[PDB]
Amino acid sequence: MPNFFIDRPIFAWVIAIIIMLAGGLAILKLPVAQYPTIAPPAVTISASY
Amino acid sequence: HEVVKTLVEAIILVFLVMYLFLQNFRATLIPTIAVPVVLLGTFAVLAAFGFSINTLTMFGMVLAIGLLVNDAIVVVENVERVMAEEGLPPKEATRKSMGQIQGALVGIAMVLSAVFVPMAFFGGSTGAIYRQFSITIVSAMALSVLVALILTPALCATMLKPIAKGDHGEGKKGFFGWFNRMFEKSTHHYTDSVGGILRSTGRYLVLYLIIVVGMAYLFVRLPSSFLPDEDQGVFMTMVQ
Amino acid sequence: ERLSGNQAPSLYAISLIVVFLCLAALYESWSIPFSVMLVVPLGVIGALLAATFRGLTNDVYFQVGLLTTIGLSAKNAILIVEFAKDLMDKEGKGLIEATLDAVRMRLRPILMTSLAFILGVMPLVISTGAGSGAQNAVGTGVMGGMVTATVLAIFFVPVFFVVVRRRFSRKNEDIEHSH
Ligand SMILES: CCCCCCCCCCCCO[C@@H]1O[C@H](CO)[C@@H](O[C@H]2O[C@H](CO)[C@@H](O)[C@H](O)[C@H]2O)[C@H](O)[C@H]1O
Ligand SMILES: CCCCCCCCCCCCO[C@@H]1O[C@H](CO)[C@@H](O[C@H]2O[C@H](CO)[C@@H](O)[C@H](O)[C@H]2O)[C@H](O)[C@H]1O
Repeated sequence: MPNFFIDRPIFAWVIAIIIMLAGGLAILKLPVAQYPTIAPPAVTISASY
Repeated sequence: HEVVKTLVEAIILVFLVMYLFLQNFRATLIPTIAVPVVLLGTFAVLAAFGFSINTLTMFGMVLAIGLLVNDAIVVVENVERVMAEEGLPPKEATRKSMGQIQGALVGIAMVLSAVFVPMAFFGGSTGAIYRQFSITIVSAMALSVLVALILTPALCATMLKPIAKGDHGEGKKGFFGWFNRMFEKSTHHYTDSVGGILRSTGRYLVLYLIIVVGMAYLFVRLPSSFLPDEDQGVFMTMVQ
Repeated sequence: ERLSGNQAPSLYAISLIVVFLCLAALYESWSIPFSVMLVVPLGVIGALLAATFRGLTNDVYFQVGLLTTIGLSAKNAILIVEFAKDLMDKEGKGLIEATLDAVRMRLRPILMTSLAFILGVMPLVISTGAGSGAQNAVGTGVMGGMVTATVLAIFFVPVFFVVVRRRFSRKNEDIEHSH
């Protein structure tokens, strides 16, 4: 494989470019937060008398 | 069901056009077989992806056929041309016909899927429409490459009747011998035509530019919509 | 709608960019992929001509059908160019000689493909009956696109290839070398 791309520098560049632009697009659409969901979820029952 | 019907007709029209060039029932069967295998495989993939049979997936099946049939003919015909040139028997003729183009097949399907994959990522409510279609086509292209690596080569090695060295079938009988003797039509007349448009070349480039312009013209002036209204054999009337 | 916006331009831009990158890998070249991509208008002109002079609209069925024509015409263009290049590499053959030699051998398989498909999709353009609207819409664009693509590209692809190789030199070629 290394011998393959040593002779095919361009093919190597396209693989790297496609990976990058794939990631670039990913960044435009990714949610941002401090944390993902890390809290266990809770359910509260409320009642009044 | 109406789309299923045109799908079956498309296959039969392909089978007739295959039979016109390759003039062996044995040989035109090869590409024709590939279609049902790839398409039925695609339905299975559709199930894998949790898709449904709908107008867009069905139109995928139909439009895929040109792509699939191309995969089959590429392999079959490249064998045809290895035999009439080196008088080799079917089993060897396809063995290095495949050894010399199996990379191309994989490669090309890869660049072609670039045409459809980004469209899978169309977003919104109207997004699933474009995505169903892209996955169908790309799935079919994948299977078609699989089929072109597995079944088609096998079918070429066991179904293709031998061709002698130099044979071009220019004297069969009646029409078929006519079309072949006349397939060099302008395989010669055309390539002398191409050789002519190369000497100049200067203003064949200018023609292209008007085409790009007329294209730009026609395109901006053509209105856009989503999905057409259909006659569903029913309608309603409001009274207020 | 106020969610909608415009996906079209960018997605097809991404598409054109990834296609160019793929072609570059295929031929190991930044320039030669242009000879294959310049074929895109040739099929779009048919799709426009077809839909235009049949009162059709630019809708979902127009867009998907065009993708198909572009794919199938890209594929025919690639096969010509693959063989024109492999004859300048595994063989010594000069440009013009290896262009025609590749065109000859690929003329048959091209017309086989295009006609068999153009004709196979005609039951769609000729369709009457239920869902005929979508069958007519998707059908006519592909047929017009394929016809224009398939007659034009047959002459333009050889022109694309030689013109491109003679702007991105090497300054050695055009006489057939020795392996
Ligand atoms: C070129 C060959 C490959 C391409 C062919 C693709 C055409 C397939 C599209 C058919 C559309 C699907 O239509 C589907 O038909 C089958 C068969 O009647 C129905 O199936 C029904 O009958 C069959 C057999 O009688 C029962 O086994 C099944 O339990 C029942 O649900 C499905 O409920 C229906 O949804
Ligand atoms: C490199 C291979 C691929 C190259 C392909 C290049 C040609 C592709 C041309 C496809 C046609 C694009 O045409 C474009 O379609 C989009 C659909 O999102 C239309 O979008 C329009 O209609 C939709 C209908 O629901 C509305 O929601 C949207 O708000 C509106 O802008 C644009 O008005 C049109 O300009």
